[PDB]
Amino acid sequence: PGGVPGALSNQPAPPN
Amino acid sequence: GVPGALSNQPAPPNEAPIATP
Amino acid sequence: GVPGALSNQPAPPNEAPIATP
Amino acid sequence: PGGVPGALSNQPAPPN
Amino acid sequence: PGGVPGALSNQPAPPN
Amino acid sequence: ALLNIFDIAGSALAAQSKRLNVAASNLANADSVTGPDGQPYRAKQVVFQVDAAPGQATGGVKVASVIESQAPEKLVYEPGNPLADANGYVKMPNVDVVGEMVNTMSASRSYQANIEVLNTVKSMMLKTLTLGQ
Amino acid sequence: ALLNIFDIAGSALAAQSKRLNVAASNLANADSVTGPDGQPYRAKQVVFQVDAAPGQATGGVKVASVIESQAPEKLVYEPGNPLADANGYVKMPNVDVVGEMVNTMSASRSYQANIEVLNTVKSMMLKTLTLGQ
Amino acid sequence: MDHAIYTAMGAASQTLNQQAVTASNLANASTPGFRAQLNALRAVPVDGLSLATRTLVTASTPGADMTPGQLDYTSRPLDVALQQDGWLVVQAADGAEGYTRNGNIQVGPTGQLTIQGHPVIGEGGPITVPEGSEITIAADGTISALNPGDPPNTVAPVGRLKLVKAEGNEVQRSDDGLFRLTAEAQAERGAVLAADPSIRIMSGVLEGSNVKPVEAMTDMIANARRFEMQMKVITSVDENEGRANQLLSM
Amino acid sequence: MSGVLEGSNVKPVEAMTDMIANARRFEMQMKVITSVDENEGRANQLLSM
Amino acid sequence: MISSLWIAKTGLDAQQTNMDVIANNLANVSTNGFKRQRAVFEDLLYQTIRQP
Repeated sequence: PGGVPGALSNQPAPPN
Repeated sequence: GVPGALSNQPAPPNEAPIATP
Repeated sequence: GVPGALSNQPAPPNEAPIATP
Repeated sequence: PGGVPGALSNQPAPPN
Repeated sequence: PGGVPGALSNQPAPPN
Repeated sequence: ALLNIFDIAGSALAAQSKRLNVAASNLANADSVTGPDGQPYRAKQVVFQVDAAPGQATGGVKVASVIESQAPEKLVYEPGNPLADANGYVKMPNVDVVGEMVNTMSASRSYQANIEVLNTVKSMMLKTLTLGQ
Repeated sequence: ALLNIFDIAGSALAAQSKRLNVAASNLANADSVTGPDGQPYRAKQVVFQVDAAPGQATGGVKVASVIESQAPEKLVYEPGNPLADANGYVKMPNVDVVGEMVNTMSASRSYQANIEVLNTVKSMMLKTLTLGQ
Repeated sequence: MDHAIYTAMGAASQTLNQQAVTASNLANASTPGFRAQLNALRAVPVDGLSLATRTLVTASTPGADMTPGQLDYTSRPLDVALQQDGWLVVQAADGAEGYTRNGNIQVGPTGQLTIQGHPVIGEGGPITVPEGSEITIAADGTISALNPGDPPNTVAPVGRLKLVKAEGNEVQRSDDGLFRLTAEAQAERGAVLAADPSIRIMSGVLEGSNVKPVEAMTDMIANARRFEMQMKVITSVDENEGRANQLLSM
Repeated sequence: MSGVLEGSNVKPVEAMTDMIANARRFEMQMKVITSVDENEGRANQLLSM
Repeated sequence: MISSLWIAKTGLDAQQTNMDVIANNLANVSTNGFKRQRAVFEDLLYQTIRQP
């Protein structure tokens, strides 16, 4: 429903 | 629909893949 | 203890110790 | 009660 | 009617 | 629903924001070598049209689509790069950095102008509400 | 509590103030070598989520928790440091300076937007009381 | 906000990542047998509804540079340099097998050959040399040991260094700086690389780092300019939002 | 050892790098201070009417 | 310590150490039975930010 609002959610990351 | 309008269904999930499979 | 609510008991005194003990 | 407002209180100090 | 606004329509281009 | 100048200025604000986002994307990846599927990053642009509805060439702007620049991609020499063609040339984006900076500044000032127009019209109609005191 | 929009915008203001505080704390301690426990300072981040418990989809913003980042900490070689590990490496914060600056500016902007929302809602509620003189 | 700031911010942070990679490469400009890391920006387009207008950027290290470096002539019989596309094999930190180019072979008091503290892998497991003996290394890796006091007629082979052949696309730099076979390459070439009899080493020359200075300089100049550009946008968006927030008034 | 004198052990590279980092860290703190000061004005104006 | 002012500082220190070794070798030319020094450098742990 939500997460870290900023840098840590708007950067590309490998999948889980 | 056109941007900024109202739809009956949610937008699809947003994902940015670093490398395509 | 939801933030922004009202509670009968006062808030505990905060402390910022520079070293560990 | 209260103490010095502003810079002096909101600065880390040796424990005493 | 219109086209690309800004950079691609404000430079000298070969006829086509 | 949005009424008149409110609709016009809202459309203008949205399209200027899209233009600035496209400019920022072009300027950020002006040096990217590859995309996710191995193809080069080709510079993107927006296409502006006049809302018009059916019979009114007097409407806001609307972004019909985001086009991809078909200008030939820059070629650099790198025979060791896996993405190099048979001749050893790697494709690199055709972004014009000065053009992107000027486009960002232009989208900014136009955005501000339409904000001012919207504010003035809002004040005008708020004062219209008290006609006859 | 705060009526309706009052509660929504107040929750938004508090959450954005918390986010800006976290960003300022990260910016201040970007070069900290240690904490009181001898552990390196890990970058903190707030968690934003809606609060619409009484059967709604929209209810504002609340900060669920503050979490430390899992991005690998920066290892610097220093064998004389008491905090160095067996290989002589000292752990240093994973703070992204540009990210925290952008977070500060964005938090300020959205905080200001919510201020403008609350002020406008107050105005409208003030005029409402004069309904029919 | 307008998430255009979150695009230029990403472009500014990945530029700092690229600068950190380039500075790390420049710090190791004198490391014996060093392979410079390649850095490249890659564009990822955010998928979803409506004009696909956002495309973020994320750095990327596509392997390393395998171009051989300088060969310094040190008149030492233990320092060896490999032919291009060649690798020496050592035992990694976790008892595994790793590849390197540093030919600074050292002899311990017990007689075991080491490279950077890792044991050297000979035709059959680590190489143990007779204690306190002179060592000569042939062109194909054969090791001759002379025991001091005994005449030079005593020189006899002891063990052969394992020399392997691997391209850039097959090897990946592990976290400790030792190269190891990639998954696809390992699946086809097996777990352990067989020694290539065609590889030739040179004794008395040490290979330096292949950090190209002109490319590094140009990269730093370009990175600084790109960071300043993204910073302009980060300032444009800020002011635009500051003013747009006024519509919420009255 | 007699006949030699030991000088200081101040490293110039470390000091110069530290000074640059200090300057470019302050500037950021001054930016955050300015941002908070600008933010507080609106919030104060909220108290009207 | 922005991870680029530390990495370059490390390189500067390494080059200074190499220069110190070279100066020590040059100053001890006239000594009897002096063995020259040679500086060896190794890169530290590379950090992985995201897996391939």
